[PDB]
Amino acid sequence: GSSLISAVSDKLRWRMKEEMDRAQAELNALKRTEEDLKKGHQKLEEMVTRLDQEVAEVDKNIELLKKKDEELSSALEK
Amino acid sequence: GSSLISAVSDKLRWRMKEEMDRAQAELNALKRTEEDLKKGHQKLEEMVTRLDQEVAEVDKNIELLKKKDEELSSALEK
Amino acid sequence: GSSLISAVSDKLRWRMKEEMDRAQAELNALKRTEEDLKKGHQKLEEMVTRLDQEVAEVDKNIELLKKKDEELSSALEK
Amino acid sequence: GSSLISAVSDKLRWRMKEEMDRAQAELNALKRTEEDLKKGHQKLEEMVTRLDQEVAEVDKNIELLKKKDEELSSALEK
Ligand SMILES: [Cl-]
Ligand SMILES: [Cl-]
Ligand SMILES: [Cl-]
Ligand SMILES: [Cl-]
Ligand SMILES: [Cl-]
Ligand SMILES: [Cl-]
Repeated sequence: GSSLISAVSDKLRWRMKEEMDRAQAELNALKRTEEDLKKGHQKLEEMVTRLDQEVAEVDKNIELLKKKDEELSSALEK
Repeated sequence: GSSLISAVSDKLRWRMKEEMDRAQAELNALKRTEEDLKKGHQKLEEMVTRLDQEVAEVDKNIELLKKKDEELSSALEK
Repeated sequence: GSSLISAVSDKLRWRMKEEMDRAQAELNALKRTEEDLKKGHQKLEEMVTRLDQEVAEVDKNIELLKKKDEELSSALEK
Repeated sequence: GSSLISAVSDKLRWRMKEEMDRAQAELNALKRTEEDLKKGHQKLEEMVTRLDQEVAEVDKNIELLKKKDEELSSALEK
């Protein structure tokens, strides 16, 4: 006649399902957060590569202008 | 002149300042993303603890009702 | 004449490349951290899906055994 | 009596505890991953601040050496 074990066991099964649903929603939101992290890191990496190349380009520009000045200096009285 | 080396060098310094501002804005957005990540993990950990306790509680309920039934059975004719 | 502006400007250009190199190494390490994060979330999502299905399976098992008991009860004297 | 409903229900309660233990281990590993992520972002933010200050410092050196040159040019024949 007593259904206390069954009632308590049924409630827990119901709560287990509720928790699995909430965990899925949390995990779906975490997938969008992981996409934001990737995008953010990608933009930063693009910025870093670009600037590293821009520093090298300026180094070469000045090296070319110096070489040009050495060519000019050879025409001076010495 | 000639101001070519100086112009190229000034341009790079300018570009670097502009890029440091954009990197800071990307890093500010990434700190909010870190916060969403921590929060998500915390919610999942809370869910885990809660369910672990809920299972243990039902196991205890079951052991208590079983013990109670053994005491009830001691009143039966044997 | 005096080369103080050029020395200071050369030093900064050198530091800019040093920093771009270190930022790249930090970003490469962050790519492996984003991979560990995806993997962790995937394992959790797999666990959540599996358990959600396991709860539904038990619910159906119980439902079938309850239906079987109704059929058994129909054979009792009434 | 038949104990099939109870065996199936007991098995689910058992599996849930086992899975909660594995989820906790995954979440503990994800806490270290979140720490590596924070650390990486802080190092990048420190790099950004440092370089921004280094560029500003060179800009000020340049302006000071230019002011100094204006003062010494005032001593030239005009
Ligand atoms: Cl009865
Ligand atoms: Cl259960
Ligand atoms: Cl420079
Ligand atoms: Cl007894
Ligand atoms: Cl009937
Ligand atoms: Cl003057």
